[PDB]
Amino acid sequence: RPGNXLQSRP
Amino acid sequence: PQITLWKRPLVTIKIGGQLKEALLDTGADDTVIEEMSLPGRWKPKMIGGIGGFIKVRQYDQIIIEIAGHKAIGTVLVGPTPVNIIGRNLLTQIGATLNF
Amino acid sequence: PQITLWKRPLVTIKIGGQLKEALLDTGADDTVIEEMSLPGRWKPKMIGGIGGFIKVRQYDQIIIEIAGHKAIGTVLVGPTPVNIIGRNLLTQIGATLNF
Repeated sequence: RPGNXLQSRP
Repeated sequence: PQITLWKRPLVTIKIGGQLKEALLDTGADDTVIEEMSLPGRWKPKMIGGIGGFIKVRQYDQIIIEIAGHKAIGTVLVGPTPVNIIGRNLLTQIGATLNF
Repeated sequence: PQITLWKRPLVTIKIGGQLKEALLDTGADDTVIEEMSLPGRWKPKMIGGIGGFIKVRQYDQIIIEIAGHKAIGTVLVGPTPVNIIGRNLLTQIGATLNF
């Protein structure tokens, strides 16, 4: 089910 | 508006009588908000992304105002590190990606 | 083009001479690709998302095509569930959000 790709740098 | 992507596309939203900041996220199927109260029934859900899954509460037929544009749809509430506006509500305000 | 968000904004990319599918993601700072071989040295990065964190390899100055548009920039490689094109390369191709 993965479908929320928020991604943040360190 | 036209929003450039030099910085995170953060906007102000109104939801549940509250003002919050949220990220416009074309890579999200769903809208996910940090813990808050919302009216109506809910059911549990698992959603995934870059680091695995989190458990949320799904609320349906929630009205949101996103940068001044009203929309209604499902809102998930749970331990998201960032409030995210996903495609289920981005469509409703007429948002597109252009290049 | 103008890409609407009723479906996932998936495009074809070219990296290493190979075509791959990736998600145009305004909610991503960076570009993250599933495991593959890239040339040169790499540096470590810990990135975060909805479910926590993953460790990835950072490669710089990588030649990549995104929906036919040429870019050269930083690509992260690791256990991402899906290939993500983030703002570091969306800005190179001139992408904006519009509503």
